[PDB]
Amino acid sequence: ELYTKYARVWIPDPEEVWKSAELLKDYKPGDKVLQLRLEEGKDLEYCLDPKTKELPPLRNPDILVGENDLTALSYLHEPAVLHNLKVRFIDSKLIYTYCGIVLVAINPYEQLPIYGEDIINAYSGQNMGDMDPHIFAVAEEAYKQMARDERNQSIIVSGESGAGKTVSAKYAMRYFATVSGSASEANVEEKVLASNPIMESIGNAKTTRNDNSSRFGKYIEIGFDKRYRIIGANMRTYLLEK
Amino acid sequence: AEFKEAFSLFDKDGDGTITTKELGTVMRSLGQNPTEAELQDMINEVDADGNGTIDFPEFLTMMARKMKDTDSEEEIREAFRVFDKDGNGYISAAELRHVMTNLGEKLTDEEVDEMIREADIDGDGQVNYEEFVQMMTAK
Amino acid sequence: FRNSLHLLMETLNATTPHYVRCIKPNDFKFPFTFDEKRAVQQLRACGVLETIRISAAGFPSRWTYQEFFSRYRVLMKQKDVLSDRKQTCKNVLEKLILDKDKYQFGKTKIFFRAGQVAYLEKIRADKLRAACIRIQKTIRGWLMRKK
Amino acid sequence: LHAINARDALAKHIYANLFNWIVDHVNKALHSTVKQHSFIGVLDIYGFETFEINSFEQFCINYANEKLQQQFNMHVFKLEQEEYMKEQIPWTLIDFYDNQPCINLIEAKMGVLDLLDEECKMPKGSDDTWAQKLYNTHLNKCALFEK
Repeated sequence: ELYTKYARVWIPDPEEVWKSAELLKDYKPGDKVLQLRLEEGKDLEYCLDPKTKELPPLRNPDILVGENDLTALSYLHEPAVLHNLKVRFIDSKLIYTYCGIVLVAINPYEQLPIYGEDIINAYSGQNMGDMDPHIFAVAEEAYKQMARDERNQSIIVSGESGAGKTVSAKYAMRYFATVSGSASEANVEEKVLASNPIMESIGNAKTTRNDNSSRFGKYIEIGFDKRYRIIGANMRTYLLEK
Repeated sequence: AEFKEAFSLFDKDGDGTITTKELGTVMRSLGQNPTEAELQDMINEVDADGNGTIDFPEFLTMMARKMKDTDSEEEIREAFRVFDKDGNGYISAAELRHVMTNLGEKLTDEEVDEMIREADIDGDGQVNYEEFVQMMTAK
Repeated sequence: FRNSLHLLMETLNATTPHYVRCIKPNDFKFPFTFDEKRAVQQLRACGVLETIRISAAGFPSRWTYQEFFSRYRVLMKQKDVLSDRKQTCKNVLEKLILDKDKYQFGKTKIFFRAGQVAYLEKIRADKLRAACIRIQKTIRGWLMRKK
Repeated sequence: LHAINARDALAKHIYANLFNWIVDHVNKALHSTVKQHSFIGVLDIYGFETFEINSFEQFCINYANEKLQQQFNMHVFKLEQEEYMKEQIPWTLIDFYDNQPCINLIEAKMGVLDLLDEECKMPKGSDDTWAQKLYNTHLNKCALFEK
């Protein structure tokens, strides 16, 4: 059917969550076991659970692996997403990937030369689909749909504490500042960034699993005039841990 | 293409019957080039389920039932690939062995090693597959 | 909490929303190091794997007629190739994947169910696979008549 | 016990108002004298929070996430319809996965928050009596609730 010899699957692992295996023999319907090979060479028999008779999840063919969107993948399931994101991050140093209309951002911990003025100009005025995935691409789309529809925009940044949500917001603001005909004395980014140590003191705390964790929602509204230029900002707070 | 004389060269024993597992070689001694799959399908579409041997009448009935499919296995005279897309006319000995031993009804490596005796191989490691197909069939 | 939550949703439903999901890949602040145990936990509690679980129900795999034609030109019979290349793809796909709920034909793209492009790569393998049987059978009749 | 609950209520009230006051005055340094036309807001917010011992704080976080994920589910559904229309495909081939019954179990009358708020004005209520009230009301009358 599809589980032929030399087709490859993912099996559970305690060390890497999912490990790669290849079928030594063709699966025959009503078999109890598969015959596999691992990262040394050709060892294991894999038992099939007798109450479900289910089969371990298939590996995508290599012509579809590495892609800029995850929805491109034909076998779209947990180890496929995990493996695809791993090779882009480790092998190619790529920290941004789409998932349809969702940008996934993986924290690199290192500082990368992908946030300068030259890169900002390259995203400027382009379509989202026609450029490599970036926090800048999401910012451009918000600026564009604003004047296209006469409609205010919300960039929703979510994730665990320490995943880089605050850093993602910092670069979205620099994009909006640079592209919009800059205000002189305002320089609004700098004033908003100086508000972070204040908000972190009264709104963030140490938890069992994190040293600095925000226990509220923070909404910074970036205000634009009828010639589309940065003029000010407004902070709203919600959902505080009383 | 029935032939009683050919049956009698495969009935060794003079019993009148040959083993059911010698059916594919009797078809390919008569003429016909059938698959091992087609041979199994031909046996499986008769309730020869428990039959250990076949008589010449049984073999005659099967060839008459399946005459059309079996005759299609002596029409071909040429043989294209679907390897080679460049149209170089060459294929690597590695690909050629892989198509023979991995794919389909899988020849043994020893049979492939027999077929590549005398067969020229260049310094790239490729063989003229047109000459190689002619040398296997024409001979 | 309920009152603040409604007030937030009202503010966010007056807008068009854009989505960034941030992921921590390892616990120790290590440069470009991925931990699979950490990464899988991060993705589940972020809605990513569940959103993907929904997406795979419909037609996630989308190829243009030009892309489909390029990879699969080999699977065609030489006379099923036409001057129109869009119409050629229509004819070929509806004789390689039989169930017609498995894909839909748009203006500029083909929309495929999950696992179907994988099946196309499988029958691309199976065609090379079935080509051998054809040659092998010819050799094994030749050599038997010689024997 | 009523004096202690009131002391804590006062400490919590003063902090909430002082927190608001700092936000109002931080806003006065970030305000513009030029009249606004439009805005782009950036929302910095948590995700699903799951530890090995989960309490009220986690329940509130996950409740907020269910409200946000619902808006996301609707937004994706609208965008899929627009893309489907651009290619001329039947637009009734997209299954919507509602999460309103989960939101209702949390926030409707006779829901988890409501029964909690009821037990909290009883002068002999407890966590144990609340737990039994949850079982009597919901267990096996809803499939999103287990014990």
